Amino acid sequence: GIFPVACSDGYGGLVTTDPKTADPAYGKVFNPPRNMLPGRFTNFLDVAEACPTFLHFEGDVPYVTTKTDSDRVLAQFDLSLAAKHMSNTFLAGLAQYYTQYSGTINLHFMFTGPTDAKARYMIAYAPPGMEPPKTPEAAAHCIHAEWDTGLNSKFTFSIPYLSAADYTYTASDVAETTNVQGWVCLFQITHGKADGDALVVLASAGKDFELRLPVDARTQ
Amino acid sequence: GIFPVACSDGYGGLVTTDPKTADPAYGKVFNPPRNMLPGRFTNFLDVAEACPTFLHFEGDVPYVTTKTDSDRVLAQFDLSLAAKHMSNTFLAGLAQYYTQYSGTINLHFMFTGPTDAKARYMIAYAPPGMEPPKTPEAAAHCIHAEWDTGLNSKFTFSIPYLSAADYTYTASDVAETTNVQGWVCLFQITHGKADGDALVVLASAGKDFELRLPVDARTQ
Amino acid sequence: TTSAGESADPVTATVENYGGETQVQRRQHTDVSFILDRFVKVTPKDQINVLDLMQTPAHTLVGALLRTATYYFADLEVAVKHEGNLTWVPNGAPEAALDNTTNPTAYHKAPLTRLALPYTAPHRVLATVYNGESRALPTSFNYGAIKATRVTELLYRMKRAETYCPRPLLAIHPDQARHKQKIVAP
Amino acid sequence: TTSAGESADPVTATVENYGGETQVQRRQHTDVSFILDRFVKVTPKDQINVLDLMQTPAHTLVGALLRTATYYFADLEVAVKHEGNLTWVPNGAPEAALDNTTNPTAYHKAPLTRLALPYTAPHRVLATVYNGESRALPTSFNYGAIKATRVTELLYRMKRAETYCPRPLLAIHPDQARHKQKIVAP
Amino acid sequence: SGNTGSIINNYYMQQYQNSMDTQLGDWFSKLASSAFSGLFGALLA
Amino acid sequence: SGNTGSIINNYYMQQYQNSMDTQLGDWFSKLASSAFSGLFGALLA
Amino acid sequence: DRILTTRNGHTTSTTQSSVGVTYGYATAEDFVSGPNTSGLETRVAQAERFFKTHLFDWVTSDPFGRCHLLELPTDHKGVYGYLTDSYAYMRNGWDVEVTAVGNQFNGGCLLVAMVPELCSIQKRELYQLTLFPHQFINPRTNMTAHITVPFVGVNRYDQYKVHKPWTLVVMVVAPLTVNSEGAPQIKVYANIAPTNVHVAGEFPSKE
Repeated sequence: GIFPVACSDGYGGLVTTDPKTADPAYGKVFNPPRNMLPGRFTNFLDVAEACPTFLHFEGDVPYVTTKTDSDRVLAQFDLSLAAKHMSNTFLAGLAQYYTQYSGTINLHFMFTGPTDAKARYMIAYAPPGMEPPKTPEAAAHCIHAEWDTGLNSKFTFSIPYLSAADYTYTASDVAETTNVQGWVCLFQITHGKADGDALVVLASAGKDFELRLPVDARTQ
Repeated sequence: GIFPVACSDGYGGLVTTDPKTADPAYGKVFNPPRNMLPGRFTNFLDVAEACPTFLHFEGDVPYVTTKTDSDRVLAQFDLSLAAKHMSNTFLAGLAQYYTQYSGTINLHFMFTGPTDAKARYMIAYAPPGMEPPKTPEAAAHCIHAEWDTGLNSKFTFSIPYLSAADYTYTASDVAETTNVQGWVCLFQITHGKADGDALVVLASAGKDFELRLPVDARTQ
Repeated sequence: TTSAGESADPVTATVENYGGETQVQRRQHTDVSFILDRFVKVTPKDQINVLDLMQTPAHTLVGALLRTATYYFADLEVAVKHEGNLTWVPNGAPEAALDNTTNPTAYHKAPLTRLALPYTAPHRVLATVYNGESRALPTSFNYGAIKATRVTELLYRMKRAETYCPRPLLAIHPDQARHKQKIVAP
Repeated sequence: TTSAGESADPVTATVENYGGETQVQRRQHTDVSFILDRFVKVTPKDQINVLDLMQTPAHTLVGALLRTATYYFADLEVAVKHEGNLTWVPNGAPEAALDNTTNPTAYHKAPLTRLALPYTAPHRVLATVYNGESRALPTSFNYGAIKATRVTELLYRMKRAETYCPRPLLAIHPDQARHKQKIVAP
Repeated sequence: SGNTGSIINNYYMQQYQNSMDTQLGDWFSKLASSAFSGLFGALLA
Repeated sequence: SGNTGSIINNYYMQQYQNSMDTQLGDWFSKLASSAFSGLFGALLA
Repeated sequence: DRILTTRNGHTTSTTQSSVGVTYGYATAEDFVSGPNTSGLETRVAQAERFFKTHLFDWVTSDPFGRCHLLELPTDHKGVYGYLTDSYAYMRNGWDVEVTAVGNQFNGGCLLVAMVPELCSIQKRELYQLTLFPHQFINPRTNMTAHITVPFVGVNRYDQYKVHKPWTLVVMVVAPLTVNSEGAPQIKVYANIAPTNVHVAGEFPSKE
């Protein structure tokens, strides 16, 4: 008479993340109209790449001053969205919800010295599996690119994605300390009465940057 | 053999208000015929706007008498379907079942003095965010409209809908006392041997008045 | 918008009269068929329960709203929580029938029985009020009767409801200028 | 890729600039409608619970991620584990309503009730922040309120979510050069 | 139709679900729509 | 559409499932796509 | 030569360092006559015109983060101010122009952003301030930022007597340096103008 069915075991537990919709309760409501509202974003990575955000160097500042000493290294850090330098960027902030990532990270450097200061900077990228460079001469053998201060104050440089795997973890493991993704090093080739002038730096997603597999890992 | 199915958790509790129909019990009945019966209404707001109903002023009366003193204010009240003045209208009576409303409330004023009494009245609408007017001179700066007694005894005036939101609550909150929707004030510009004559008032829905989201809030 | 006062012709006056522009109305929520279609909790007699609609408390939504019509028509749909079997006898049936299981009895199942009932009264349309008597409404005006060893919860639901000649409906009468009840807040 | 510094025009610089070839992006997982559509566990009040979205803990995924929008819109969908019947009153309803069963009450069934709720707030779009007050967010910004004899577990889920004007979002601040948390390992 | 809302056609006949009506041989709406509007007045600018 | 994923058409109407939107009378994407690229430079080999 | 001459009503404001306007959020104001006002809204064009206001002195000792917030609309003595005191609901965009004229031998920079709904700001979140419609003012390059934003908010119209939907926020990102030839300080001013101002429902007179 009635259509037999087999109510199967192992199915239809509530699963916090399952696609199915729930059963309606109260009907026929019409929202107030909200078309052509301003400022909409439909993807966090569109917001991540349209809007670069500051890096955090020692003493808690977004810039890195020049130096009148034999040392040339302005900064140097693990390439890790978990990095301390990244820790205040929007991009790092968003990556903490996803377990792996891929693709290019941009890195914008804006010089902000007086019109009479001048400088050359360099930015190498040293892949993992060897100590990172301490000097520009050495780092010259990396994927570097090197610019100088002028009428155009900004300079953007993509950090290339290079890994034996197709994706790469967003977070560090407490066991691993040798840095699995390699380093970026920002040097200072020369400067001209530039001492005490700041080079503010900012970071965003590239065209091809992508995050994946969300996860709530406490993450405050 | 039989079609497997997953009996899911979180579904198919009885919900007091769910769309689904119940399972029949006893069949084939034919009602007595009831077409072309008189007086049918298919919508409470059609009945609300075809049929205006009295307001309740102090001493429990639907009219407001004229006054032979320096004071000019015939009445003044919060624009709230929860208002005391509205409390006996059909419109207020129906609004107590719905949590928010929108659109125009009409307000009909019928003069009922002797053929030799005459008067001008005014009706301003003061929006919220300032004290309501105490004098017609002041209220003249509101959305007022002003009429006088003649061969035509009635006068209708829509109270405009104006709010920063798209809908507005039907009920007052016990915290809020400053009146969120503003006031209506009925003045009395002049009168001519009209003293002791009544101006009976009634209120209905406009073309665009609408109630929404039903709720049983005790409401006796 | 002046008009003649005694006429009792409907006079709606739009805001256009002073500039301004009538908006769009949507009134689905105050449709009779819609608003009346919800479950309403009546307080049962322990065993035999006539299924009157007037048994609904006149303050409740479905209660007070059904009462605006002087004449109505609906199909019913009761959801009742009980012990033993529940047995519904049609309208105009001897009360002694409530014992014979052949009448649409429903065997017990957790945690409530929900069944739809046909309109079954010999009149074309029922009435919320009846001046045969100036309570005191013809015994014929009902949807039948249910009986169980113990009915505990019983809920009415009008389906297809039609309504005729509106009678007044009245809000709770405030003492202060605003009836200042405490609104749900975050 | 040099450019003018103050302009605040977007300047994306591809790896092509030094040889090299931009790859294929796929971004389905960081779509707003997608990422926000999960259940998030709020800690309930024993009985009356306003269904605010701000009640979500600002560290959690759905928590912190919803907070990047200054304005949002969603339909809700609560899954609540309770004793007695659960009763949801719309938005802007007297709290005294939470007692009348005619309001979308759901009768108890093991082991949780899951129901979808409509967006019902009188504003076009809600807000995660509101400078009417320099907590302290208009009481009107909510999805209604639920009540049971005892709610124990309560979980929100945004459906259809739309989001507007991104506000900052911020990672846990490390002390060592890498925030060296212990990654799942075989 | 009312406060029903499923796209699937109902399982039971119709005669077994509702009671079936019978023709033999609305107002307030008309009444509302018939409402006079605007002005008896000779309007001025 | 979101984080829904069934091929069968939904059982409930639509008005009973979601709230129905209403037209009256996106940005960051544009913004991202508008990003200038390559060089202000007069490039050399 | 990067000249740009704005005007609003009968005012103007040339600049020879423009770097160009940024439009935040939308490059055109959306629907204005909505259901919530019954068509009683009206544009008041005469309100749309510039007004000056001082912000702060950017002193060489200001560290990074030294931010200043200006909620809008502000105390305003002219027409737009009067509107606020004579209509209950209104909406308008802004059109902001912050100047910090130092000299080209000064160093360091300010960031200027229009942030919606800003009741004060956490320090750590200043690092991501470039999420809002912004612009830099770096003395070696420009002296002025210029930002235009639409009306935003939960409501078609606002009550400004109780809600200020935008804050202008000027922040120090790299500290000022006077060096040999730069200015000893820099004062920072704002030159703001409402845009597409509409109003609804007039209050009774002040009596």
